[PDB]
Amino acid sequence: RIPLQIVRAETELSAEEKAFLNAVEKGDYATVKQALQEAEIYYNVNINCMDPLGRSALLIAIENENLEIMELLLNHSVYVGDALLYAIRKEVVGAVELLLSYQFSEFTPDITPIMLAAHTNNYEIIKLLVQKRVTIPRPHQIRCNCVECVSSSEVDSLRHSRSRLNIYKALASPSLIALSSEDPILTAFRLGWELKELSKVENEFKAEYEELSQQCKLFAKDLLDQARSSRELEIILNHRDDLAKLKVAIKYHQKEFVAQPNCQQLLATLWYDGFPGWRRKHWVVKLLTCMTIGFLFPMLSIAYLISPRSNLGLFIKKPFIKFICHTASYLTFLFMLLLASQDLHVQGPPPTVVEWMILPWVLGFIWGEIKEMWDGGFTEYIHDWWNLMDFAMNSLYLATISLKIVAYVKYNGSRPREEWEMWHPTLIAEALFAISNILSSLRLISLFTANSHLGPLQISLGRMLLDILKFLFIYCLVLLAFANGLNQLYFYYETRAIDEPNNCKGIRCEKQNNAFSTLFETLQSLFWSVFGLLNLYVTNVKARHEFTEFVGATMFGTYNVISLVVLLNMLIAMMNNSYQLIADHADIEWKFARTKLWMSYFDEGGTLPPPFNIISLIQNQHYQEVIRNLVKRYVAAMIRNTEENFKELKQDISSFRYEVLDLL
Amino acid sequence: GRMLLDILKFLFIYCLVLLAFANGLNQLYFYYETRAIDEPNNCKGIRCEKQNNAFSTLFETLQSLFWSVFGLLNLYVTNVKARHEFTEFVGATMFGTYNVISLVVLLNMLIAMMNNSYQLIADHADIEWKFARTKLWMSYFDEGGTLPPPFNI
Amino acid sequence: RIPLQIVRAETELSAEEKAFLNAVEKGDYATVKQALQEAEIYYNVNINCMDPLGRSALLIAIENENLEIMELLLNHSVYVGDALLYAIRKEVVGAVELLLSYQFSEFTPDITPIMLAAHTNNYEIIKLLVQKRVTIPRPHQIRCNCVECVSSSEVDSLRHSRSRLNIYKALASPSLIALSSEDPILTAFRLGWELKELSKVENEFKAEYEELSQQCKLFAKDLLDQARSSRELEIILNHRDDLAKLKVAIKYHQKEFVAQPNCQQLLATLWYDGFPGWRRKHWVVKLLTCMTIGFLFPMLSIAYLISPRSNLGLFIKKPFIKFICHTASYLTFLFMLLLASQDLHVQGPPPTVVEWMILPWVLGFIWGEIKEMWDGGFTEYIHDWWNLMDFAMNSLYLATISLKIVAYVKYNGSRPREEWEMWHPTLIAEALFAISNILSSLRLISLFTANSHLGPLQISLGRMLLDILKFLFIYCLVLLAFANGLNQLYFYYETRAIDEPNNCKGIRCEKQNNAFSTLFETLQSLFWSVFGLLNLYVTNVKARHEFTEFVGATMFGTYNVISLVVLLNMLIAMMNNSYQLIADHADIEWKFARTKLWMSYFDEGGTLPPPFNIISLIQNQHYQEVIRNLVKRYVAAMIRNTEENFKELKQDISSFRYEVLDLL
Amino acid sequence: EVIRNLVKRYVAAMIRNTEENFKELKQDISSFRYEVLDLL
Amino acid sequence: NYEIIKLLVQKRVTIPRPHQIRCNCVECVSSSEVDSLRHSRSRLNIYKALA
Ligand SMILES: CC(C)CCC[C@@H](C)[C@H]1CC[C@H]2[C@@H]3CC=C4C[C@@H](OC(=O)CCC(=O)O)CC[C@]4(C)[C@H]3CC[C@]12C
Ligand SMILES: CC(C)CCC[C@@H](C)[C@H]1CC[C@H]2[C@@H]3CC=C4C[C@@H](OC(=O)CCC(=O)O)CC[C@]4(C)[C@H]3CC[C@]12C
Ligand SMILES: [Ca+2]
Ligand SMILES: [Ca+2]
Ligand SMILES: [Zn+2]
Ligand SMILES: [Zn+2]
Ligand SMILES: [Zn+2]
Repeated sequence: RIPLQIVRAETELSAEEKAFLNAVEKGDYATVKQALQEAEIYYNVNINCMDPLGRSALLIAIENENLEIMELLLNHSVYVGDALLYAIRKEVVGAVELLLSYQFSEFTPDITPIMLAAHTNNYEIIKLLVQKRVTIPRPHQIRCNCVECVSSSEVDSLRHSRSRLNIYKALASPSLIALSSEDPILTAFRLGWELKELSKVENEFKAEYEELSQQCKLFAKDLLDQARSSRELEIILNHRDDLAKLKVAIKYHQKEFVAQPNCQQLLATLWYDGFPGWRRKHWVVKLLTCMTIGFLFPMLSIAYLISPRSNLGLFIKKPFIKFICHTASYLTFLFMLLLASQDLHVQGPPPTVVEWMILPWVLGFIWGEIKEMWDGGFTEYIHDWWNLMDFAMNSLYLATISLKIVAYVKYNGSRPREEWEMWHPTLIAEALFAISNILSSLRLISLFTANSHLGPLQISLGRMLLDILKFLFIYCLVLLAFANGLNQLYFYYETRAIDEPNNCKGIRCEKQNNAFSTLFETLQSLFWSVFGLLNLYVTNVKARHEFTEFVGATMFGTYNVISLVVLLNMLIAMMNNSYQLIADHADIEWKFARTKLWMSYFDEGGTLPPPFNIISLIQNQHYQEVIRNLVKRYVAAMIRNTEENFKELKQDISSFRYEVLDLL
Repeated sequence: GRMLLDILKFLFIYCLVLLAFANGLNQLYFYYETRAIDEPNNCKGIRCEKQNNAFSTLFETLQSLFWSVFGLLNLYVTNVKARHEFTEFVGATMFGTYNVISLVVLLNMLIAMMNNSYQLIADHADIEWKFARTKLWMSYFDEGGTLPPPFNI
Repeated sequence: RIPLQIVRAETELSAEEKAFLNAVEKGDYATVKQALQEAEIYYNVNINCMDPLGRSALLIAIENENLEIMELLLNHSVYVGDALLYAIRKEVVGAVELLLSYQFSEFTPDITPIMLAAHTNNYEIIKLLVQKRVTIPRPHQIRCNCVECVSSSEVDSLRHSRSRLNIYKALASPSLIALSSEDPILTAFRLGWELKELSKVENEFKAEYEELSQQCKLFAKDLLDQARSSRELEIILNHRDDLAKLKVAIKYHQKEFVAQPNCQQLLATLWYDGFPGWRRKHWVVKLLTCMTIGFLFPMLSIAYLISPRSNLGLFIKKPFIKFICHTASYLTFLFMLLLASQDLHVQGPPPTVVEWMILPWVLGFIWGEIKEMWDGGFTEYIHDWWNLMDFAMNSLYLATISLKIVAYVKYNGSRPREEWEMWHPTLIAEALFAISNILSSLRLISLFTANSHLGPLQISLGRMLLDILKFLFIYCLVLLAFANGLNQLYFYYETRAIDEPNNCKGIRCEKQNNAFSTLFETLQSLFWSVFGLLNLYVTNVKARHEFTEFVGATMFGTYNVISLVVLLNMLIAMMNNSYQLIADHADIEWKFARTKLWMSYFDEGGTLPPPFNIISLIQNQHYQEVIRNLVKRYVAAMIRNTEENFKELKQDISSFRYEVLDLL
Repeated sequence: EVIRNLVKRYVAAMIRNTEENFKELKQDISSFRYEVLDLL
Repeated sequence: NYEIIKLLVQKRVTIPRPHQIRCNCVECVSSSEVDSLRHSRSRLNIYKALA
């Protein structure tokens, strides 16, 4: 038998106090008034007594939305501490008004009335409290190192984090941004960015800051949604303190704001500047138009070079035409790259016709990269993540040019390639040019963003490359482990190349041999074993060491089971899970990426593709009027868009019953 | 670590099927076992350049069927010097049945098992990692074991 | 401009009729009574007038749960047709009572009050209507061919199917089975089975019959759940009209009823007859006990053979001990099968020691199979789906024995195997024995049901084999297509075996050749190409027919892309989808299969494993009392377990308001 | 005729098939309370 | 809402006809160039009403 008692005892109520609290709960005004008037004279009932749940008479009256009993208790001067917080959390406007006109707590000490109202996101109570001059303390820098911040963190790191989270919950309230904010959209953008940075910094409190940032982004998107005309939309997007605010939204990674259907419609209308009816056209018509504009890109470039002010000179400045011209230029460059591989004994030969036509494109690519670096800046250049591949391409092309020049000025004779040096400059130049061709042909992935059916796919692939990068670390660890083991076991039986059947040593011979004789060769053997191109007889030695052969073959089999069976299916499961997490947001991400791609063609700089590139207070008032209209519409829409309801209904019915019984 | 349990569950059935087919192929092929001297390079087994005697013994049959999962077992091992075409076809069809059961059925089945088991850990992955990392942190809170090897001796 | 009018016009109401209907809707009793009394004299208002929604005054009064206005309208003799159906569908007991005491329709003509009450599954109204002698028409046979059924189907196949579905919805009601049913559990079982058969037969109306059968199964499971003691449970399971009703539930595939935790507890208590505390034991203790009982299975079998009445004679009759003994016997059989492969030039040799010890096991297996066929019957034998593998094993073993006998009595000399005939009886016997060994070793899959961690897995694999069978048809179609094509292209260049390097022809040689020379060899080449064991040089001919070689290689590549890339990943997706559909029900399916496995060991027949096998009205009254208790408990539990509620609240408030205003 | 029957049946079936409800209930209760207090 | 829709259809009320999906009249292009947000919103509202 387990005895049950009250381990943490409290002060029980008397019979009269319990009767008074029950009368307050039932809403009987007459009995409560009589009890108060009698407590004034006899002092037999404590009006500030709690209940077994901790609520007092005032808290019970607030929870039941009984304004009459609330006012009756307030007129008798009951304890009122923290009652405003309970009235605000209950989201009852009349109670808040009555408390503005005049121990254990469910609210933390740092909670203030305005902060709690912002937490509740109730426009009425927030506006009530903002009518009075109320103020939220300013949060310090995300990485602030002042004496006050470190002192508060060392004294109490739980109180400090809780206070910061409460302040950022108050500031991130959509109703508190609709009011008391000069620019709600820019405030929402900055607040979302700062909350994302705090989520990055605060690891434990990450989900809350993430959801607050997402709430701010959704607030900005809904504010943009309330626009009802193109004039208002272009006033919003072009406000600067064109498309300045849209560029700011792109800077703060506001994907929901950018992917707005109206914003995307405006961007598409700007994108097809020359063609007014591109939206309603057949597939064959669009294909023929694109092919015709692409085949005429040198004519358009030359017309822009000669006279920019003409029917053909400024025709390339249109964003879609500019994109088509750049794509056609890159396609011709890749076609010449394909032609390049179509005497070969010359040591350091002069460049051929195809290479002489390739050189202008390489120079134009390098000049365009350095011009983008000089104009846009450094951070914008490194934020692209495609300028890395462009830098690799340009560096490899420059190395190819340098090695070609060196081999031309250091060699004159025509010696057959069979007796050339392994590190001959021509060979290194050819290898670097082949790698550069691979990279240049792979550079066409960035054009999948301009397509409707190839954009979300590319976004999904970019997002799934992160799971592959995560799996690559563990795969490489296992690979290094097994390579070290097999090398340690097999390096004793290394044989010279002359002893091999065809003077060939390694796994790239017809008969593979010395697969695990060195660390590098062991790494390559275990890499090629993933694809099955490593034969099983490589785990063999000429000596009759059957135990060593079996141990090596079993190491090989263990590596096969770990990589091909465990790691590969594990990576498949990882990618399968990661893809479903992008299925929903694929369209918004693609629209943001395509918006960036479109905005990249809106500038006057870089108009000519290679190789032709080497040859005012009314605004603020209009924006404020539009913002006022948007705020009104958004407040109305959000207003238009449990047991407490039934409890309020029961309280009303009981109060009406008691007053009818008293009247009759 | 949580997906290794599904692999351990699949390993039992895979090993049962492997033992079954190994016993069958051994029972069928152990009559045609040839000495190592008769082999082209005095090498007997599946680790030679020309694989031979792949199903001549239970151990060698197990290893041949293990390596057949990764495709490193050539098809001409299901051959005999005699003109027993029926026996050769029956052995090759046992081999093909084992291939279909393991590579096609069992492997995709294991993939589906791991795919289902991963989604069941997606939600609780953070809490499990935080518990494991808490244990790792508490392991370094003690005075014992302060000096790493070889300074501890 | 699109003009909008009333294409299907109706008869509009007058002002007085609309006012009367509005007074009925608002619940004002006085105005409605005055309107009725005035319509009696002046005949100015039609009391049977509809509304723009088709409802009359009586229907409006029923929908608002206004019993006073309902009775007032009934006393004035308003039209009452089909009002009982609306009162039943509304699930208002008082309205049904008032209508029992006394045009367009929302109910089909075949709907009757008792049928609609059964559809609503309302115990109160169903009992009300069953108090009166009410009757549901009997549905005919699922495959009935009488004149009435075919006549009704040919005259109106929509009315007939609807009537059948309504009748089966009425009969499958849990409340209508709680009442008016001698045995609710057996009725639920039979009804679920018949609804499943109808779902199989009625393809268009499949989901409805499936959900009705599932509802009946859940009703039976919940009736079993209401048991509160082991006595009641064993009374239910052992009722026969032991474990007779449990065997009936197993026969009707009642997986939810079988997998009941209490039923499974009783079955486990019966399963561990000898061990009372097997539930609370360590892993090592259970393992040692199982190993000890398995190593002593011949002693237990011999003790049962000599004296069944002893501490060891009847110790094997315990179900768990019997299962352990049979498993140990099969394990020893497989161990001897493994020993079997451990002079060989004898044509038709006599059996060795291992085969002489194997023969008793084979004879015992055959005798056990034929004894199961003779005892259980034919349908039960073919329902197992494992007796197919047992039949294959026994047929192959019998063929092995026959071929061994023939080779022994037809050959005496010792000729080396190299010069033996291709179809020598010894070779066929050895091949059949190897196939039999494969099948016998694969027979251990059926023992995974007895394990907790291996049972649901085996169920999932059995359920995923159906998707593989579905994919096999399309794979074989594509395989046959490409095999026919490659054969048609390549059969001209077939070369003799002597012309081959080692007198070897086919793909099983060291150098593969003639891979697509015949239909059979083409099928095998394309089969082995799935696993990559078919080399690429087989798509080559000695002649310089480069076009033919390229066309054949491209057929091969197309087949590779279709099978390995498309079909294989498609099958992976199929199995991945099919597995999640079994994840939820895996435990119940495993528990049903394990219950069947346990019940298989409850019989006296087949006690000895191979090779030792070849050497009363109180019951119904108790069951009825238990069933009455269960029905009461289930009705109470189901009773314990939208805009119409708010509409009823508003109607009550408005009626009270009007009556208060009239009184004052 | 068949289409008219179908339209009637569909309208009836669709008719047969939040805070504003509670607000309407509270409004009705408050109005009844005020009118009772005024009458008494 | 069937009741209110029928109420308003009792009076002769009329919804403007949407033009062709690929219409190229002067009115459509003028409305699209003047305000492409108001035009799309009006078309969507008309097609929500008709559907
Ligand atoms: C696929 C194999 C045969 C290699 C072919 C290389 C190129 C000829 C392909 C590869 C990627 C293709 C590009 C993928 C994406 C687009 C976007 C597309 O733009 C649109 O979708 C129209 C809508 C718009 O951009 O306004 C223009 C064609 C283009 C450049 C494609 C042109 C043809 C490209 C360059
Ligand atoms: C896995 C490789 C090495 C082949 C081994 C073959 C056998 C030695 C294995 C294969 C399947 C195993 C069986 C799988 C299932 C079970 C159920 C198990 O029963 C239980 O789970 C205890 C609970 C109960 O049955 O009451 C008894 C062991 C047994 C027969 C196992 C015994 C060992 C078996 C026969
Ligand atoms: Ca760039
Ligand atoms: Ca059987
Ligand atoms: Zn600070
Ligand atoms: Zn009939
Ligand atoms: Zn128009």
